[PDB]
Amino acid sequence: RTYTFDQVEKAIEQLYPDFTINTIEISGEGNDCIAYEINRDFIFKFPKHSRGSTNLFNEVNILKRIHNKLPLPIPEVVFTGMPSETYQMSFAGFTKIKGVPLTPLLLNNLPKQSQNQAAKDLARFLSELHSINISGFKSNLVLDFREKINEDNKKIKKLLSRELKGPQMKKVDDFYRDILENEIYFKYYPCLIHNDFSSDHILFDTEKNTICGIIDFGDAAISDPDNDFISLMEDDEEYGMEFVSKILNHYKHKDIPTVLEKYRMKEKYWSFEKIIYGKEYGYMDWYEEGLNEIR
Repeated sequence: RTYTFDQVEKAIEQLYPDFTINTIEISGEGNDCIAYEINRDFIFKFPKHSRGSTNLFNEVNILKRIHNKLPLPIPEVVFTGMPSETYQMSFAGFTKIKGVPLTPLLLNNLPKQSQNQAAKDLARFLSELHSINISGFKSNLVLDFREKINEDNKKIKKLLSRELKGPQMKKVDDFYRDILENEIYFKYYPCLIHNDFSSDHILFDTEKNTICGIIDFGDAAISDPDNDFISLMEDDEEYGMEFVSKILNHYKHKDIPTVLEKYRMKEKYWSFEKIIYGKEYGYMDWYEEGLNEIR
């Protein structure tokens, strides 16, 4: 809705004048981009704001670098936009991967053997992704988790200055101090990770009952490989502990209690993310719910 169909076709036509568009529909809308399915062959993503453009730029760079390196299909970059005064990447066009998200509901209705195969495939995908040589990547890809925590810490202090009573704010102070005193969160061997690895981005072929793709690499970065497991593990929104445990074991993870400890911290931490990105991403539905559960 940030764009009309006419605007979308016009933008594409400027850079690809010999590309005939026969059909165009809206396939999805996230926080960052609107997705258009073109000719039932391509997914074109258009940024809704500067930040979404940065995300799209990153996805293009990452997908090109890991093309043909992974055991599951991933999108291939076919079309790229240009810088505008607004954005660094006005659009990008990827090959469409057919399939539906492996929702927790879909997963749990599968025969047990198909669930086991899904766990094995996800584990193999992650093992291979996390083993990709990262020497050629630029430094800005490496996440500085401690700096991210330090920065969030200030923003939470200001935002909640007049929202939290004394004892409430003290427990917030305790939480951040405890996190920053615990090296388990920062002392890890970084690798390339998906960084948004969850059911909505795992595509499934209900005819063969197997995973047929991984999509949406806009958050990909060099970071803690355990993050790709904790993003799967929420018992409400995502897969269960039992299913993720199958993945961890097929992956041959040697320190599952560390993963769980990171999981528990991240789950507490999500409330603060909603405060900070409720007021930064101007989304007011986020701010309140985070603030509520801090209370």
